[PDB]
Amino acid sequence: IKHTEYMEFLKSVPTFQSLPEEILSKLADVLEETHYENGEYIIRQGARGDTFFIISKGTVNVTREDEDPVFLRTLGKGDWFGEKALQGEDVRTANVIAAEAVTCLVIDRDSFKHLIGGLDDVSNKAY
Ligand SMILES: Nc1ncnc2c1ncn2[C@@H]1O[C@@H]2COP(=O)(O)O[C@H]2[C@H]1O
Repeated sequence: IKHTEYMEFLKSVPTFQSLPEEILSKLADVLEETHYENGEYIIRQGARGDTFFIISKGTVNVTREDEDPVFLRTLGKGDWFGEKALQGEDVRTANVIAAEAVTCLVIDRDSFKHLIGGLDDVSNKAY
């Protein structure tokens, strides 16, 4: 049941909407569904990371020391984050904190580097 749910969800995300269905299937098989509550750190700035996150429920706040924290933006269902530590250096460039009950579909580096990393929408992500 979860497998089909994951594939339908991934398809609905514009970044992933055009992937071959077998690649979507592989992603659905390797991802880990992870749950957070309000105020829980998902990512800390300056940590070293190896995971990519797709939000399937809730919202998160992104902040950065750029010594007090500054608010960058809020991300929500269908948005994703954590790609910068998978591009070149592995350092996290911002904090990501749950703003309510959150579900993320988590993709590790082993799968990301084959199935997602070649996507321009991810590799050339502007901000
Ligand atoms: N200015 C910003 N606005 C929104 N998201 C950001 C910003 N800077 C970094 N991020 C996201 O926060 C993530 C923190 O970990 P990564 O650097 O791996 O990937 C980062 C991006 O997904």
